[PDB]
Formats: sequence, structure tokens, C-alpha cells
Amino acid sequence: RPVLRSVNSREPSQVIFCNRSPRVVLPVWLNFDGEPQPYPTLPPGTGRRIHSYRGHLWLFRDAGTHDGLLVNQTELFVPSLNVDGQPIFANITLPVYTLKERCLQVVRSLVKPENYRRLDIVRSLYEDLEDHPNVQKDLERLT
Amino acid sequence: MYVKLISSDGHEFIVKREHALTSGTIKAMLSNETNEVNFREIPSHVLSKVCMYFTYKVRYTNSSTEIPEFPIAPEIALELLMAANFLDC
Amino acid sequence: SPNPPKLTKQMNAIIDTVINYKDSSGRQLSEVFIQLPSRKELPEYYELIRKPVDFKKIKERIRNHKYRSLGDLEKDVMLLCHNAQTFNLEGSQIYEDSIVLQSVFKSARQKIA
Amino acid sequence: MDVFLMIRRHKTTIFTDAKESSTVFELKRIVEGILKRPPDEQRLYKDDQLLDDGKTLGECGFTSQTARPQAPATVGLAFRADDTFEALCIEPFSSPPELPDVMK
Repeated sequence: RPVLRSVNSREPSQVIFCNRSPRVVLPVWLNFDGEPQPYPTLPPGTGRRIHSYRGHLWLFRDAGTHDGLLVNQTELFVPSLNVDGQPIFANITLPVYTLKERCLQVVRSLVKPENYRRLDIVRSLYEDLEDHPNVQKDLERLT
Repeated sequence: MYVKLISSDGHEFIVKREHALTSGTIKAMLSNETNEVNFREIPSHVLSKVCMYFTYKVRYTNSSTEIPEFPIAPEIALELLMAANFLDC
Repeated sequence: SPNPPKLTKQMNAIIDTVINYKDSSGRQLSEVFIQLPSRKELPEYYELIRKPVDFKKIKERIRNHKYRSLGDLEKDVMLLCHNAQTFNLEGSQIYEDSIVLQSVFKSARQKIA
Repeated sequence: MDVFLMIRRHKTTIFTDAKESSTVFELKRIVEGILKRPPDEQRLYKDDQLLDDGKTLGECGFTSQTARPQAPATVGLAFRADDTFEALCIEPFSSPPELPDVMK
């Protein structure tokens, strides 16, 4: 069974998801079996109060490309119980991508996938362009 | 403490040593005159952009502030990707 | 109108096995299925699902002798699981939990002597 | 607030940072430490306009919003060879190739 999963606390926790990135954000909930599930997206520069539970696990991605994002400067967010009527903030931001990953993002945004192998670049980069970011491989790396 | 990174077309880029050490390849090249590295296949319009990346990485790594996007114009994207692949940064 | 007591006892034993099932993490998979989502919190559920049903309704239908056979009880449990698998996507927690519960129901019904 | 710059002369480009509150003369002191030429042997420019030593980088037009780490602002530099300053000359960087068909 996967180690990265939400705890079934059944204890409500109100969280403000703050999109402090220029990307449309996809919140991803890791369920009780450690499987990722998509939730409604957040436009850039918007904050929204949402209803979750203590010990639940969340990660955040670019909704269109699945590029990884940070939450409170780390990969995973776990709501805690609210104290003195205060919401918990999940501040979502861009990571400092490596230059290579940022270049791959830009090339993927400009060239259709069937045309990657027509680019005048070293062949090893075709596999890198095709190896699109995905939650499954990131969970494996984090585990 | 500065290093000089020289493009294929002879432009000399003077950057902080700690910023250049972002690249594992440059770290290996430094360990060419002392504190200087020549790049036979990286032209100046690309190497200048790599130096901007080093400044950006050092400024925003471990920062608690809102990080801006690192911009890449379409016309330099392929050459910058080749440089980043070679430089491992 | 009332069913033979043996039939009611059999219906309740099967449903109790489903409701009481706990997976290897100790989780009661049936819990979310006991009660339908409210119309105010999820009207989308009622717009898509033609015949909503939950375990509270199934238990009521056993108690009030609405089901006249184990086949009638199975039809509603299969409807509950079909609804869960219609509204919710494959791989979602609720869809996957309903697959397990369908299997628990089938095994429990088969073990009736 | 910090400003990120490229100080350029001929085929030399220095990447450095400073504050909007920094003065032009303070930038000449940065150049002196790197290129070993004193401030009185230097002229600094914004485009082709000579910057006054006593002005802040903010007073010259260098704002944090327009001099970012990822897109630094250019300051031109000219040196004094004996008694006269050379004309400002900044060699352009190389040109990118034409945008490929698969991007159009």
C-alpha cells in the first residue's frame, strides 16, 4: 500500500488555497489509497476558501501541462485543525525550475508532440520532451 | 569572486563564481585561463540568457516570496535547451 | 404484508456484512454510502442519477418489507453501486470503494444456507 | 529595492546587482573592483545618455520592475584611454536563427 495518502480523520478543516503563481492551478487530492484525484482549478492570482479535512494530503500542478508547483515552499500540503477561527493558508507558487526543465516546458508549449522528433537538437532531448510531468512519477520519486 | 564565461563569438560574461557554479559542467570545467571558460558551441545571445538564469536561480532559490516565471522567447528556446542540456543546469 | 421472519433476518445479515466491512487500513468503506449527498450540497447528483439510493433507504425497504426476495434486495444494492460508478469517475475513492462493496454483497449472499 | 544589471562595454558584459538607492558612482566602484579601472577613467550610460555620478539608479530610470534578475537592465560603459574617453561602443550579441516551421 502507498505511504503517501490522506488520513481518514473525518475532522473538517477550512483552507484558503492561494494561487501565487502565473499558472492555472490544479489541486490534486491524494486519496485514502494514495491515488491522485483532480479538483476544481484556480485561476492565477486568485485565492479560494475550500473545505477539506485534517491529515488530508494535497499537491498542486499546472492544470494544462501538469508542471509541478510548490505549496508553502514544499511539494505536499497537509491541513491541520483550525485554531481561533483562523483559516490555514496553502500558498501555491512556482518552484525555481532547472533551466533545462523550463526550456522543456517552453518547447512543449510551442511544438506539437508529433513534431518533437523533427527539431534540430540532440536525440536524447526527444525523450526528455516526451517525458511530460505527471503526478504518478512524482509520487514514486517522493516515496 | 568572479568568473569569465566566453561565448563561441568571443563575448566575455563576468559573473559571480557562486552563480556560475549552478552548472555542474562549469563546476567541472573550473576544477582556458584561470577562472575562465570558453564555450565553442554556445553563442552570446544564448550564453547571456544562461547568465540571467544563474542570477534568477540564486535570487529566488529558498525565497518565501512570489517567484516570477523565467521567460524564454520562442526564437532562442531550442538553443537555450541545448545549452541547458550540455551545462546540466 | 410482512415477509417471513427468516427472509428479513437473511436480508439484514447480508446488508450488515456490507456495512460492517473494514479494509486492511481499518476503514469502513460503506460509511459515505449510508446517506445520499444533500440536494443543496450536490444538485448535480440528482440531475444525473435517475434513481438515487443509499444504505439508509435499503435498510428501510428491508424493515418495511418492500423487497419480497433476496433478488429484490440485490437489485437495489447493485443500483447503489451502479449509481456510484456513474456519478463518480473510475479510480476515484468512492468508485473503487463501491467495487469492493459489490464483491462483499455477492460473497455474503452466496454464503446464505 | 534591488536592481539587476548588465554593465556592457565592447565584448564585455558584467552581471551585477545594486539598489535603486545606489548611486552611479557606487556602480563605478563595482566596475573598479572587477575591471581594475578607477571611476575617473569611466563613463556610465543609459542608452547613449551620460549618467551623473551623484544620481541614484532610481533617478536615472533604473527601477526594480524594469531591472529584474531574469531580464536585467543594461548600463553602457566607456573607458578613458590616456586623456580622452573612447566613444561608447557595445557590440551586439549574436542573432538567433529564423523561428522553425514547427513553431508556426
